[PDB]
Amino acid sequence: YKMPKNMGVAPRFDTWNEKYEPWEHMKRMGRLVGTGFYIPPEWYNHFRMFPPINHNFQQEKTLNPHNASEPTQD
Amino acid sequence: ANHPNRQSGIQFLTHYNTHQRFRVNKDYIDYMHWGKEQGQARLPHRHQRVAFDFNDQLHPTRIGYAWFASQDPTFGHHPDLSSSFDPNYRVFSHPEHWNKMFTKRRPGEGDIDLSVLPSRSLLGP
Amino acid sequence: RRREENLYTPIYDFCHRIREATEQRKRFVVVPSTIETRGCARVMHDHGLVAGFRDFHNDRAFAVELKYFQG
Amino acid sequence: INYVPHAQLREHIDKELDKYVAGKNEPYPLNFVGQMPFLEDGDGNIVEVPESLLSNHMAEHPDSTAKPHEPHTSSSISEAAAFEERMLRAMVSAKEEDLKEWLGDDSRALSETIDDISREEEEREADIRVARSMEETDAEREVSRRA
Amino acid sequence: REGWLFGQQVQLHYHRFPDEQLITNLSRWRTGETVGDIAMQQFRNAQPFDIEDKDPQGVQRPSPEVYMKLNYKNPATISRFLTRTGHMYPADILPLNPEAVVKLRVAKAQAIRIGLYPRFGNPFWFRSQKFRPKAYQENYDPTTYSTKRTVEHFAYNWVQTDRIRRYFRELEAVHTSGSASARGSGGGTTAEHKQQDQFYSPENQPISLHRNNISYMEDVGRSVKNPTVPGLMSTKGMKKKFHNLYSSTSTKRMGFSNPTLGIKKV
Amino acid sequence: GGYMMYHRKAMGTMKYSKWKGAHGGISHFYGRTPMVEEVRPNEPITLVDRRIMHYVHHSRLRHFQLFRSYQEKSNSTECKLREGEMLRRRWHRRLQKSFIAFMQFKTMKVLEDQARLVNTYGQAAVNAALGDPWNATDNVARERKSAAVRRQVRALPMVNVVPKHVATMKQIHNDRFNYRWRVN
Amino acid sequence: RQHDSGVNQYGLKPTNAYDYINPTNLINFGRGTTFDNLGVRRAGRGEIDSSPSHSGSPVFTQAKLIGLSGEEQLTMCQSETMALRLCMAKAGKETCERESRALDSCLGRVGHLRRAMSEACWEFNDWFIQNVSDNHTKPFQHRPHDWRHFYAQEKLVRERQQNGHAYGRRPKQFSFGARYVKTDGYGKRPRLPYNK
Amino acid sequence: GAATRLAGISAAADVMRRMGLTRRPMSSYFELYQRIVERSEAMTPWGFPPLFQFEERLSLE
Amino acid sequence: RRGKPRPRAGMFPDKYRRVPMLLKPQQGGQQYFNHFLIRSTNDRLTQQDVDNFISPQLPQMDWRNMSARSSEESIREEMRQLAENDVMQHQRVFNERMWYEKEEEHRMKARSPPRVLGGDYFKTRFGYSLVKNSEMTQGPVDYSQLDMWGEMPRYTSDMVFLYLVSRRRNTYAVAYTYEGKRILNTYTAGNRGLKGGDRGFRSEGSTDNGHQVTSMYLNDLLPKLREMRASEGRPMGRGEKVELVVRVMGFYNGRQGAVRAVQDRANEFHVRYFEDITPFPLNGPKMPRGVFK
RNA sequence: UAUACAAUUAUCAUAUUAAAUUGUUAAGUGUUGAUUUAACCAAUAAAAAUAUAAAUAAUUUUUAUUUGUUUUUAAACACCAUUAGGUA
RNA sequence: AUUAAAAAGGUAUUGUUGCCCACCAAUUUUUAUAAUAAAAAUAACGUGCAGUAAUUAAUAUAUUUAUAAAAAUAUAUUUUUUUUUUUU
Ligand SMILES: [Mg+2]
Ligand SMILES: [Mg+2]
Ligand SMILES: [Mg+2]
Ligand SMILES: [Mg+2]
Ligand SMILES: [Mg+2]
Ligand SMILES: [Mg+2]
Ligand SMILES: [Mg+2]
Ligand SMILES: [Mg+2]
Ligand SMILES: [Mg+2]
Ligand SMILES: [Mg+2]
Ligand SMILES: [Mg+2]
Ligand SMILES: [Mg+2]
Ligand SMILES: [Mg+2]
Ligand SMILES: [Mg+2]
Ligand SMILES: [Mg+2]
Repeated sequence: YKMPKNMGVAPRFDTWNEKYEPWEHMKRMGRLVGTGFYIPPEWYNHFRMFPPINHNFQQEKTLNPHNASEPTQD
Repeated sequence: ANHPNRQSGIQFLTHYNTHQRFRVNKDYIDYMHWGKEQGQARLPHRHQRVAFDFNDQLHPTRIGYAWFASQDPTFGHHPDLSSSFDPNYRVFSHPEHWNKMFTKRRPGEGDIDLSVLPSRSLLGP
Repeated sequence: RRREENLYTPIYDFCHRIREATEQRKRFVVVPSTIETRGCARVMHDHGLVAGFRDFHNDRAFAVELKYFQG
Repeated sequence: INYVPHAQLREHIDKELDKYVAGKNEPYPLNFVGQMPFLEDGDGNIVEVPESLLSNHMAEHPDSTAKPHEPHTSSSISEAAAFEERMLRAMVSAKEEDLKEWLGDDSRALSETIDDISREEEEREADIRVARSMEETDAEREVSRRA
Repeated sequence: REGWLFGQQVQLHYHRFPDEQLITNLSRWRTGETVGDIAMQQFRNAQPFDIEDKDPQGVQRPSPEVYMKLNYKNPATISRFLTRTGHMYPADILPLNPEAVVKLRVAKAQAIRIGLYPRFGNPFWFRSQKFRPKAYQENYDPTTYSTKRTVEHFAYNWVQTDRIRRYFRELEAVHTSGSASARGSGGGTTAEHKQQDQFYSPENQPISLHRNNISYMEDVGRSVKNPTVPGLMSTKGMKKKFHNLYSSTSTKRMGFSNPTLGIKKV
Repeated sequence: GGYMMYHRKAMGTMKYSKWKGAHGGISHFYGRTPMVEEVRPNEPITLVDRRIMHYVHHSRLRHFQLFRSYQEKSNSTECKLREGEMLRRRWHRRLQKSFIAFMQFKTMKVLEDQARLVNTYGQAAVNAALGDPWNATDNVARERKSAAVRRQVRALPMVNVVPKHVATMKQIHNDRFNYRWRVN
Repeated sequence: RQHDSGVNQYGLKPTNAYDYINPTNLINFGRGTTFDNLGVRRAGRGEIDSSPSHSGSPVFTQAKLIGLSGEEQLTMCQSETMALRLCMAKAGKETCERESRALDSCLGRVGHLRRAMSEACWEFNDWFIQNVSDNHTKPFQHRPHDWRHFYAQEKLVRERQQNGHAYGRRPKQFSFGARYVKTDGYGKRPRLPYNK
Repeated sequence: GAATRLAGISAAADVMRRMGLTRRPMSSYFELYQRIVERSEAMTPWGFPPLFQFEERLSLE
Repeated sequence: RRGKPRPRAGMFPDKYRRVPMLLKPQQGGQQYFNHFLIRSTNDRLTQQDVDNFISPQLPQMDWRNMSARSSEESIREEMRQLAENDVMQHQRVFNERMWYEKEEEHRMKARSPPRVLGGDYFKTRFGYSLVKNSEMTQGPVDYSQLDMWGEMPRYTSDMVFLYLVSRRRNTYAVAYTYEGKRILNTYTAGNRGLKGGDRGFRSEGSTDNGHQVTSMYLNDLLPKLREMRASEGRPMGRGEKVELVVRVMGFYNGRQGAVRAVQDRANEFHVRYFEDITPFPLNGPKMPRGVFK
């Protein structure tokens, strides 16, 4: 049984985005700082009061090409 | 699901009578020629969708401009008023409509029904 | 389609529609319109689990609007 | 629609069998396949053959005496618009005489070159590595089997 | 994530924004090099062709009237949809509206059993060439699956550039040597240039820099084709050996040697 | 025994064997003739043939014929082969479009370059380099140049190549045009 | 930092549980491998495992594309050589260097043309690797069983036509002379399989 | 929906200058400018595959 | 070296690798350079003599021609001129081909109110909108573009039909009178020697056995033709050719060579029609089972 | 010894809302013979093309009906045995 | 002055000097005893070399065949390795 060469290291083509999505780091860093035991990085000091946009969702979870996901990149 | 003929998955957001898309005996899908504009071939066609995205347009209201007289005189054709829009529109699918299975799949062979595509022949008019 | 299979309720399927349309991050779902279904809708909109809902006195369906927060 | 009734049958059949009777003063009607078919006289003998078929008709049954059948001619405008039709058709056969083929001038000097380059390809070919399997006999096929 | 066409990860373009030509060329622009400039005008916003089949499987072919004649009694109009042998074209070679395929296979069938079409071959093959879009190698259609034509026109235009290069290299060459009148003790070339560069060298006027030259030219006539008499050793009766000829040592580290290479055919 | 015409043993030559059908003029092949070429005067038939053969080969007809006319294959293996063929075709097309979509960019860069040449030497100069008759003067020079272009543009007939047929031992494919191993 | 995020000190950085159990995969593939050559699972060029991939099957025909070195290959000058051959074959009394000059002029250009095409094609190999190739990550599309799901869809159809019964069944092949050798009462043409 | 790119570059040079990013002042502006000008000649220059654009498990050479 | 093949030449370090570039080739003759330079300059001056732009032009002397352009005749003109050339040119550079065709048409052409119908009139004509778009030629239509037998052979009571059949392991040739009478027997690649107990099967059905066979058959075909025609009273004395229809079974290798061996007989045999009859298997009786299936 | 499957996607044998069934075409004789095959042996060799619409959805067919085994070689190919035949 | 760089499988696991397959003896154990019961443990002897794309690719059904793995044919098929005409 022959496969395409690099399938061992093949990335998850649906979920590989999640890790890097801004909201994630907002939440995590949110409850990390909350402890009192972490010094907030300054980006968090900033986006604290300008949290990112709500309804932009990737094309992986929403399966539509026609959905214009981005207010910016449109 | 790795079984062939089960590949279309579980979709609840369809309009069919089963939530399991692969038992539905109505519309067999076509993996090779389909899904240019809908993304994957499994997913429902644009005009048949029962769930809607945030920044995407939803279904046009069908007519079958006179009535905008009170509006801005300039205002053009409202993007959601469509002359011809059909929720029931049969999209050509080879495994249904052109079915080559009982043949050797040579050039002319396979059984075709013509009742799907609207006739481009001159014979009608 | 056959015997051993579950017998579905327009509650079962109501829920799985909402679930799946929440997973694909859609803003609207079309959903079966019976009594306890739009009952459930009103209750959810009370508790603020759903952005809003409407019944158009369409017979089959009515439509719910989903809410998202922090991505 | 003119329906053939039972009373009118043979009259009509015969009016039809005489459609091409091998002479008339007027232009002849074509086929459903759009051909000018053989003009037979009374009783259905093959008397007049149109030009495209004459070679074969004569080659198959030589003793058959048949004529080339020319259509009756009808003249549009003058011999002037027909001579201008002659100029346009000659210009068509000219643009086609230009586009068709060159072939240089003389044949044998062309054929020489073709056969030569075919030969050159033949012996640039014979130097290609064959497959192991095509090359060897069954002696060492068997040898490698045992081994 | 894939584009539909060839599966690209990006949407194709050449340029996108209004300023990029300006911003890229900026010191040129302040300089005023760019004033009459036609390269920053012509191609500034130029984008790729649409290389796409509006009809992947033609519902457009044939155009309407053709259908009328797709019956059994139109040998010509049957023939414009077959090969020179009479067979149909595979669906993805010459795509046809399914109507046309039905009517066509039916047509050819009827036509044959009535004797109005041959059981093999295309009797209208030449006549039918008008109706076929014969695409001249000289014109370019942006949509082709022909990779040859593309590279052909690439070649053509590049060579058309090279012509210009060469014309203007040899031209000013002939104005280096052709400007020599008062150049003998003239200012046009430095005294030190008289010193160093007035000697024959690889860049100046080499003899030949290459082996296998033409020496000894003469006007003598040609000889007869094949003046030589075939040798006394027969090359014909000798069998050509390839694989087993010399002895080799396998660099195979571990595992059974791949059977497809050694043993598989026959 | 009775064989078809594309069969191996079809036209036999032996003491018993005799050829079937009216064999000349109007013949057994009467309406069964796949191609007809009237030979133009002063034209070698080697061009005629190599055009016919190139035709059949590039449209994969001689492929098909060779294939089916030698040995039997069940409808499953035949399907497997035609569909594999067609799918590899699909793949390679989707490659060609990529190549081409790049090459049209390459050509664009070339044409763009040619424009830059234009505004270095002026348009007319560029034109001169391109074979423009500005020394044309009278019509006779134009006619010499156009007689040049005439003698160029008129096409010599193509000798186009047809790959030979490789006869292997037990003939797994009689479609064999190269020595590469195939998957049957 | 000084280098890639998906490659640490000892090799590829092992994210899924397959790499913690099978950590050969972290550092090895093929013969062409170097330590900087991990995380780029494609190796250099002209090199073992340099080949770019398109829907998973690698691209080994590149030269064949630009029509350098192909059996179908692009041919620059034909009219030339045919003209000169014509002359050579006609007669031996007059000799033509008038043609040979036209021709070798032609070839003299052909050289730089070819270097150009080769160059552009290497640029294509690079562009392709950046913006198209998946680096052997996605399942093959080019063999019929990879499309099995598609075929299934049509088997399903032929079954529901048969009252939802015979899956993957086909009409029994008959005989060459099937119709015309059979007496009345027996099926002269092959039926639907459910209609046996 | 494609704005003009000048404000963007003057901004992105401004940030690197006002942030202390470089020891010698010009380097910020020069590098940012240069890197753009080289990419200007590339086929489909301003689009990028999503996976290779940035840090991810597998990368470009 | 030892029991192995010698490397290709380029696999070795350069033969002349230790000899400096100035030496290969030597540039000698440096003595003559100066001489040939002075020579060429003196020459130039002579070529200047054989034949024998700073004529000061004042701008104020031109004024009349300037006032000529301020009159709106000339500007009506420039406007007309410039509005003609604003039409979106597709040319972009001087192109040789297009020039050629253009002036070709100038040689071909040097050799060469009623009420406007409203939209309503065309609203009532259904036909017209189908005339505008139609493929079908309107006017008297050429008949040779209809008839079935238009492009097809045309035979003669005297023609010889030469059958060249190329098979996989064999090739053979025959001839027939138009009435189907066999002329000479069928010369075969295994009939002529050429085949068995020899070099191999691989080359058995090859190109040059087809050639051998055809060139051997024609050679013998001539005299018996002159005989069969001597019998009926057709002398065919001299300056005669045999009209030939070459029918070819094929797609095998023996085909190519075969027809070539006919082409060289062009001084004797005149080929009117080249038409191949090669059987195509739509479906039919089982072929013999091969190895795999 | 007792002590908590799944119910959103699971490959070997308990099917189920379906439009089919029926079409009489083709092919055949000139003559002295190495065809096919990696290789043997028996020994006339050519051939069998046409159909869409339409049939309504579900609720008591599960002892019913249904899933490539088929008369006629005086018709072949093919296949199996080896010159005798079997089968097709 | 003629050619060569880039696509590939492992039932093994420092890996083909790798592993495995059936018959062919003893024994051990349960039973629903069919040439000579069946099934399971098993480490002799003897025949081979069936399998790992594996020396006529394999897998499933079907029919036949048989020292033993298995082999022939008819279908489907890739848990086998790919080679690619958008009217020429
Ligand atoms: Mg395997
Ligand atoms: Mg691997
Ligand atoms: Mg018999
Ligand atoms: Mg590798
Ligand atoms: Mg069950
Ligand atoms: Mg017991
Ligand atoms: Mg036992
Ligand atoms: Mg085996
Ligand atoms: Mg074995
Ligand atoms: Mg095996
Ligand atoms: Mg098996
Ligand atoms: Mg079995
Ligand atoms: Mg056995
Ligand atoms: Mg078995
Ligand atoms: Mg088998």
